[PDB]
Amino acid sequence: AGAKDIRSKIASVQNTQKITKAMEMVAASKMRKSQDRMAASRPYAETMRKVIGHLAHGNLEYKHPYLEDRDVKRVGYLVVSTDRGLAGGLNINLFKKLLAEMKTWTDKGVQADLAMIGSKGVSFFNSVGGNVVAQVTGMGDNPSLSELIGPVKVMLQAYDEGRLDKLYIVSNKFINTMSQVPTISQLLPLPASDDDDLKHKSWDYLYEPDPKALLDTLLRRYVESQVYQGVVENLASEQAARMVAMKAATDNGGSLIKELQLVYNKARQASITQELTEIVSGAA
Amino acid sequence: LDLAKASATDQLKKAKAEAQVIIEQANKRRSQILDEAKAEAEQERTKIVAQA
Amino acid sequence: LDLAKASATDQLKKAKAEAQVIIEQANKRRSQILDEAKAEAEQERTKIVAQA
Amino acid sequence: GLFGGAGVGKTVNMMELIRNIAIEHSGYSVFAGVGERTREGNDFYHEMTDSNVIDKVSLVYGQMNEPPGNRLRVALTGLTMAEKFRDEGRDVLLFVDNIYRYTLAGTEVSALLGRMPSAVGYQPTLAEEMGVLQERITSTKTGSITSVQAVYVPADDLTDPSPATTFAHLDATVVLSRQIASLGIYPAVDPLDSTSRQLDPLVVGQEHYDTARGVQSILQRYQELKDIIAILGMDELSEEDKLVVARARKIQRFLSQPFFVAEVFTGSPGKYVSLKDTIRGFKGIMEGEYDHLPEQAFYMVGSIEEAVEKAKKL
Amino acid sequence: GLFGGAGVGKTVNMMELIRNIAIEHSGYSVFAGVGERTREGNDFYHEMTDSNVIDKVSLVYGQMNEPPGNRLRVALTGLTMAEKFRDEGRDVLLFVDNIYRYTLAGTEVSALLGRMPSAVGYQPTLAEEMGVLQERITSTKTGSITSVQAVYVPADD
Amino acid sequence: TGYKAVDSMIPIGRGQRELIIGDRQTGKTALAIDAIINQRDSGIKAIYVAIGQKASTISNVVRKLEEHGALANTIVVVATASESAALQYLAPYAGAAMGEYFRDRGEDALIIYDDLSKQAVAYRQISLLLRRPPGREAFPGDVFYLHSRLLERAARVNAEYVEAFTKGEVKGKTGSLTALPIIETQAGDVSAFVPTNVISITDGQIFLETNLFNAGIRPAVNPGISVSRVGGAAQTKIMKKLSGGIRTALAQYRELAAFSQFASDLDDATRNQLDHGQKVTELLKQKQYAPMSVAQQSLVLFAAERGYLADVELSKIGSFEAALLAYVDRDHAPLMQEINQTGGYNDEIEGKLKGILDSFKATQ
Amino acid sequence: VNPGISVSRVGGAAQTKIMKKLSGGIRTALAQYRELAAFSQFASDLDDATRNQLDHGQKVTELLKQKQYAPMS
Ligand SMILES: Nc1ncnc2c1ncn2[C@@H]1O[C@H](COP(=O)(O)OP(=O)(O)OP(=O)(O)O)[C@@H](O)[C@H]1O
Ligand SMILES: Nc1ncnc2c1ncn2[C@@H]1O[C@H](COP(=O)(O)OP(=O)(O)O)[C@@H](O)[C@H]1O
Repeated sequence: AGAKDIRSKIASVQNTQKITKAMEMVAASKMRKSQDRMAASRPYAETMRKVIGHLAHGNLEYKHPYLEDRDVKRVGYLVVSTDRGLAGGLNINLFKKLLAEMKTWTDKGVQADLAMIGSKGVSFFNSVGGNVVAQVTGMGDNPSLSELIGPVKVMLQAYDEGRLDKLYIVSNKFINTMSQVPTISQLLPLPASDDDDLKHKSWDYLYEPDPKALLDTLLRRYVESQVYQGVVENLASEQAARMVAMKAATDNGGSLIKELQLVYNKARQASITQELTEIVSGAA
Repeated sequence: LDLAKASATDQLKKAKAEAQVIIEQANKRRSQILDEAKAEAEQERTKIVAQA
Repeated sequence: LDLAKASATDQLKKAKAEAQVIIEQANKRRSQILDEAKAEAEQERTKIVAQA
Repeated sequence: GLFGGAGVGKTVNMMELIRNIAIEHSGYSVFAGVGERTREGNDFYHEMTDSNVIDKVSLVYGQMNEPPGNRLRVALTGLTMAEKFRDEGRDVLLFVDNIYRYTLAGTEVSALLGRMPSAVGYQPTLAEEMGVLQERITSTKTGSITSVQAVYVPADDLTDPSPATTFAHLDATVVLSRQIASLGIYPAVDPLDSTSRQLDPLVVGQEHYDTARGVQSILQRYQELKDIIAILGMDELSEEDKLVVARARKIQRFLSQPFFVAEVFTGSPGKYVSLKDTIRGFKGIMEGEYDHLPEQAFYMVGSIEEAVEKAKKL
Repeated sequence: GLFGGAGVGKTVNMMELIRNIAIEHSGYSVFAGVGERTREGNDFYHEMTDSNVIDKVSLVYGQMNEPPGNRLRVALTGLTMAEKFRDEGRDVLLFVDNIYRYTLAGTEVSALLGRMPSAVGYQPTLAEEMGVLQERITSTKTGSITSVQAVYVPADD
Repeated sequence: TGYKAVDSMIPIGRGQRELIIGDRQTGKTALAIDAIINQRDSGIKAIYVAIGQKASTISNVVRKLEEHGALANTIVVVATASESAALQYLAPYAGAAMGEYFRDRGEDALIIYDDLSKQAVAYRQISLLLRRPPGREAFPGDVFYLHSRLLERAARVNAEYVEAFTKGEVKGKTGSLTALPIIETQAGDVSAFVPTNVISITDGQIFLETNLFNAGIRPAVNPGISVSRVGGAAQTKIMKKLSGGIRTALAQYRELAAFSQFASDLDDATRNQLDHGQKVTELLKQKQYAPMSVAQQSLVLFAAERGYLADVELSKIGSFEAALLAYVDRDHAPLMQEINQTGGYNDEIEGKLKGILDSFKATQ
Repeated sequence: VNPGISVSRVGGAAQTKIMKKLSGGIRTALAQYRELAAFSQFASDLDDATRNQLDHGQKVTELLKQKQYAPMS
């Protein structure tokens, strides 16, 4: 209505604000489960670095294969991407800062190697272009290291092969519930944890094998569970700002309701007006 | 391999040039057609406004 | 045999390609001219019928 | 025709109209005031005098206080006078404004006449007056009379036969609007509908013709974008939209231009602007060539280079 | 009430009504129409041969250019007819053309009155004329007073 | 009529009156002007009327009239800005006068009336001038009768005009009267009781969209909002044949349109519904001045019939390479003689349609 | 009918200890099974709150309907 329009319309704005309110709620529970779940993945990676040093004082006296990570041809890169929507703009935040870093590598001019995970930035860096030797996408909410395997030894070649010297590693996170940390790292650094590698393993740990093997695979474990945590927090951020935007969009329609209040209210008055007009006129 | 790719190559490029020529034949062919058209049209016009 | 064949096909192909590319370009020229010419004839009929 | 009610710059736009009017003036012509602010006539007339301009131009002057009999009265004076000039001066030219005064006067008269007012009150047949006069005018064999005029747009009522009926008689339609005012553009008017009947894509070429069509689109383009951009914010858009709105703020702004007469209304004069350049920059932003120049530099822009000189500085 | 668009075989099924209302039903099967296309009305004479059974119902037609009274006239004389058929016990069942012609017809009517007409100037009592209408059509004592109800769609309002 | 789509949407025949809503300052007079292309070309019996007319439009109009090849194929008397509100009402009455000398001649009479509002409010300033209570808008509601009497006349050729012309010295013959409506309003307002009842009488109703020529697409009109009852019945066997898919993209393209409503919602199939829908949408056009060949009927039936759906799919190659198929006509258009001669669906041709599409390869 | 949008001046004013007293909690609870149903679709996973309400109110809601020609004891 209004006249036939502003109210049918404005009502559509009710369907709007309502709809996106249900969005605020949906994406809210999403947020809560999102971070709540998103906190899990730390434990054994934490262990891995911890002990890694711990021996690695005395143990570090032997050898570091990946102390270069990959050898210097590329400074590699890594992409995660959206399986869903409404979360937030780390396509802009992360993909922006990402393109930026890319410019920094062009500044370097050294080679670089990226791999898409997630669907979106698979479609950004697809769109935006780049080198993704592997492209992964849209695992949904489930981070799975075994799912990561195909990608894991996907990259593990060139890095292991010494192709991509450093690398780039970008992971969103919820910095707070509020604050959401899009993160981007220089990957394929020697992650270089010497911490408990200060104190010679004071418990002299009989080592069934030699260390460097566990350096490779076990290291993959540490950084990997690290990845599960980081992408998880990316989900914390995700469903967080999801709820946020969901709410704000739930908000927008009110002003419209005001205007249509001026077509049905103002043009209400107008209808009244013509009513007077031809009421008189035909009434003569 | 040699025999095949050879024949294909020669026939291919020969065919190519032939085609190009054909395009030219149609080119100044229908194009010249256009020019003549221009002339005749011109005549008709002079006639028309003369009639005026 | 193999590398040969590859280059042979690839080549005679490409040669054909640019060949037609030009052919169409030129044909486009004969069109371009005969167009301009057509325009000229137009101008002529114009003046003629006019002062007539 | 010049639409807009007064206050619209219907006159104030008409000021620069006097600027570039003068720029192109070069003719045998006269003009006069009607329903006009008095001292406006005083000192404005004193600008004619200041211009020494009243030479070819006698002026009757109507004032906002005038009699309706006076208002519609000056009309037939226009008649007999034009009879003098256009014949006599095969050059006859004039401009005018605010006729919604006169037309309206006829409206009030109808019932005042005891005549049935028109539907919703006008002079019952008053269009008879309209196309009667619009009829009664011609650039003549007797002499070519170039002229232009305004009427109060009925508080910009379109269906107002002032505007409604008006659309008929006019060759090219104009609007002095709150729109570019709402846009704050130096123009402060609404062109977007205005039709130059003389614009033939033959005539225009597709320089002007094509560039124009691209306007019809891009108009519809960012214009369209207004909707969903409003909805979600503009986030949901493919970036190409941002290219449209890009050239919208930018190029659209570029239309806003220095015009010398600005000096009065906008204390600073702007710049005369040649059309070949308009095709030029038309390519440039069409190319988004610079793409660097702010919409601001584009806003109130000088020419492409002047706005590109901006683009250097601005 | 009859709602359906096109391809009815309405003339076909009318022949089934000939095969019914004339045949598989005895009761006197009459019908009338108004406001048609000229030679297409003549083509409903063609169809009148298609059914060929046209003999059941007098041919009486409006041809919409008929003035508003002309347009709106025929009905009650139609009751001077069912004043045979239903009244003739051979149940009056007569097919009913045009409501929009009738709806708008009563509009033009009360308009011509210049009277305070129905809303939007329509015939004020046109509905009361429907009370008289169904008031006419009843499975009767006399013979069932029946009518085929299909409407010139009053703009399919 | 000068658009291929002109026929394509709704062909017709003598006796018919179809409304076409119209757009101010859009061409829908100049578009309305753009009509006559095939008509002056038709050199067939028609009429047109105007009131309150503009001498410039008159003049330049005439310029077009000579520009129109025929200019004599039909006549019109002229009524200007002083033509009486009476006279305004009069011209519609007027046409029949000798219009018989076609319709009665059994010739197609055909007419065009426009600015009918002038006749209406003509009857208004009449009625208020009459001090007579009129219908709304101060004009009497006679428009029903006024356009009953007025609107009645159209008579498709039929020999119970058995007295038409010679009465009948046969002339026992078929009075053909084809009516030419002109429908336009600011916003195109149907709430006009005139547009209401009048709208009803229409044997066709065409909405013109200001949108296409607004964003500039030369042909502007509103399809399917344009609805005419006569239709492609008059589309001949091939025109009858090939005319189908229209509303499809009116659906499909527009249906494809719906996908945008969700940002990034599309599917490759739907992508094909913007290939046909949107790309085949890219196909159609009609100019500011468009004739239509109807040997162009073939030109139409190509895209499906030829691979022209795919062939030269680039709008660059559609316009360009298609025009280069107009070349291929320059190359080969021998049989089109027998075609526009024919104007009907025969697959025998359709072979020449495929091999035509080969010439289209040659025509690029 | 519209549920309490129909609003009577009298109401349970005439209702009895069973009727007034015992029968009380209707319409708002109704609004519940309504409102409890409400969010379910877009934002989902209504617990046995709404399940055990909206449905309980949808079940009882079902028990409501009284056909034409049905008086009530
Ligand atoms: N098919 C068309 N495509 C593009 N432009 C057209 C077409 N037909 C007419 N026009 C344009 O319309 C302009 C003339 O506008 P005109 O006054 O005829 O608009 P209008 O639509 O006729 O308004 P009205 O119908 O109320 O007169 C011309 O410049 C002409 O180029
Ligand atoms: N080109 C323009 N530049 C600046 N201001 C303008 C322009 N055109 C119109 N205006 C504004 O319109 C306002 C009204 O001036 P006036 O001419 O009296 O309006 P109107 O003619 O509608 O009465 C002025 O105050 C002026 O600022």
